Amino acid sequence: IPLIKELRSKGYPIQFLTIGAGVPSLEVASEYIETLGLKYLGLKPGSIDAISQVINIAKAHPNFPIALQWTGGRGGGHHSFEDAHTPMLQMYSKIRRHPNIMLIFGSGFGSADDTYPYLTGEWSTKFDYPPMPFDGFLFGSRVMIAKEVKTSPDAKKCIAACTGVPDDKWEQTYKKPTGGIVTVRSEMGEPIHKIATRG
Amino acid sequence: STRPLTLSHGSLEHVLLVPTASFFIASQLQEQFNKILPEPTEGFAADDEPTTPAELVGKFLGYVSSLVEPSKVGQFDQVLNLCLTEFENCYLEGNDIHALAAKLLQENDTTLVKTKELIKNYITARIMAKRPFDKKSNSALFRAVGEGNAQLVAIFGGQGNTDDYFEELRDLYQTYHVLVGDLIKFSAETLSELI
Amino acid sequence: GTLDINPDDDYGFKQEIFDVTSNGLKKNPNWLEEYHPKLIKNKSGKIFVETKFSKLIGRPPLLVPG
Amino acid sequence: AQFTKVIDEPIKSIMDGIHDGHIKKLLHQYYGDDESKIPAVEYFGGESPVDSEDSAVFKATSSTDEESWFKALAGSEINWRHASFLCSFITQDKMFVSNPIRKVFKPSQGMVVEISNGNTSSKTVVTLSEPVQGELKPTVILKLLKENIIQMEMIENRTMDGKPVSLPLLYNFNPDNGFAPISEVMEDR
Ligand SMILES: Cc1cc2nc3c(=O)[nH]c(=O)nc-3n(C[C@H](O)[C@H](O)[C@H](O)COP(=O)(O)O)c2cc1C
Ligand code: NA
Repeated sequence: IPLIKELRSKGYPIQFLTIGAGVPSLEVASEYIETLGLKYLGLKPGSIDAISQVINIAKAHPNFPIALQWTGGRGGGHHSFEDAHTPMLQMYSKIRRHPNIMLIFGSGFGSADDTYPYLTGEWSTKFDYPPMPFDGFLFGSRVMIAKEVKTSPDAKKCIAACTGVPDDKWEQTYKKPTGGIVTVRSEMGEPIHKIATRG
Repeated sequence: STRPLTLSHGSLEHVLLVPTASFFIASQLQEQFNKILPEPTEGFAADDEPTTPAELVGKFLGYVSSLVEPSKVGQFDQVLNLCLTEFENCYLEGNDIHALAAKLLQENDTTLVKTKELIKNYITARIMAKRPFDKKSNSALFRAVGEGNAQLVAIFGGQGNTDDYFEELRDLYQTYHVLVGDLIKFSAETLSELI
Repeated sequence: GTLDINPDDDYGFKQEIFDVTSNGLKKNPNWLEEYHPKLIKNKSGKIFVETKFSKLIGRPPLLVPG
Repeated sequence: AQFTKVIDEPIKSIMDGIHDGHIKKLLHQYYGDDESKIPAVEYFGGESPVDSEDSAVFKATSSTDEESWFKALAGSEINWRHASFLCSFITQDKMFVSNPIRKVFKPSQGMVVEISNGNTSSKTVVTLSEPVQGELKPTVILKLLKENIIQMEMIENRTMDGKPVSLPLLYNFNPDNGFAPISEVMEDR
């Protein structure tokens, strides 16, 4: 945080800061927003409670842009236990009561085709809700075999060969290899989606 | 010529530009009024204690209305009409009583019950002063459905919305008596007969 | 039925009926219309997907996350 | 993982893949496959998610609201002038500094701004005049020079021989960068 402030004050081209693995308190957010000359703040709430915390941060700085990066348990790396859809169905209305929240959808996305119904808002139709269009998207896993990522040649081969699974089967990672992915506990006990290598 | 008449309760007042003619009668009501107000407190917290200048003029309209006769015309009629005219200018600004009542709720520290009293006092005052709501309303919603930028459907609730439904009737009869009294009375008589 | 104040402004109370200013005519958002994705052109003729996000950053509304 | 197959695809291709795919679908679904129906703006970006006349004079009191004042000097049409007065920062060669145009035009008692040729941006000239030893004089002249060079002429009317003196500050205006379209010409500055 002090680094960003120092660098930002020498006019470094840092546009924004995204905070991962849970959402700051109002007092800490208020600090990041007002001290670090940032043009927006990214927050990655994992649960319905976390989304409320993001809203209360936006409420408190209603002219400051918040990138609310919504993410499912179906996400890669450190992941939640949450469905990708239910939390957005519950909270979308409350999020859109705050113009300064730029609502971004992440996790399980790879192409224009799978991502488009979330841009249109036609996705929420399937669940007898009105259309709920999203402002943006993030691609984590999809990008890991790009030419210019440092992922080792054999690692890209291994990622590629992962057939992957539809959203309705993603939770089987808790029990067994599913699309060539398992979930697995960190040293602190948080779940992680990793490729089901021997190791 | 005019001549001032301070309506007051603790901190807050309203300077009333009473015509020279009607000052005799007006300052009589002023005096009899000031005693029936309770003692001021901090914040004006007591239930029957006006928190704003608007509420104050409210209570006065309500008092003066109670001394006005519906068939004959007494001496308090020319006073009531000037208090209304003064209230409508200073506090309504051509808007509806309900719009003012909602300002006082968010803006000041008046309670619901003090606001329902304000609405009662102003509407009771309008009818007793022979100034009914004959004019068609400047309602922004109704103008808009008028121009076809809006359309209304009316829905009517059923049983089971609250455990204390009859209080909603009390509130109507107490607040909006001058508007709804005839309807309640008819409904009661109709049901007695049905039995 | 009731006079009261909705802090969320979700819906209105009796005031909204009789109010004469803008405050009488409030419309609830239709999300489809309010957040409809759009297309837009720079002077160079580049096409962007216009959303609340891309409108800020002047780039496609797509990001590689940390 | 079900969408991750093609190894060593350049990142530009993956991302443009997704964006181009959306444009294609949006064009068909809402624009009748017709690129001429897509609205255009000189530059795209710099829009907070919360948010004329050809010849005008603006007088700054001590009450004038900054936001109204800059919105006025900017004009509605999106051009070099809109950026000059609303864009919060400018580039000085990779580094981002506070927009010096907004700094110099921050409103206060005495300031008078005159816009000539408001409705044609190629020719527009905004002229700041302030009190200088009693008599009101021009202190700043903002305009295009060439098509993509903004010039803020900073004027000192208190000089060695009475003849006013000029500092020509020069800024490139590049509408291909919607987020940071104005960047100071640093060479020989
Ligand atoms: C290898 C890897 C590393 C990650 N590292 C971080 C990190 O440092 N901080 C963070 O907030 N999220 C991290 N994430 C989560 C991503 O930001 C993002 O939420 C997720 O990858 C999106 O889901 P998807 O990968 O299914 O598209 C990581 C994800 C992966 C796969
Ligand atoms: Na894969």
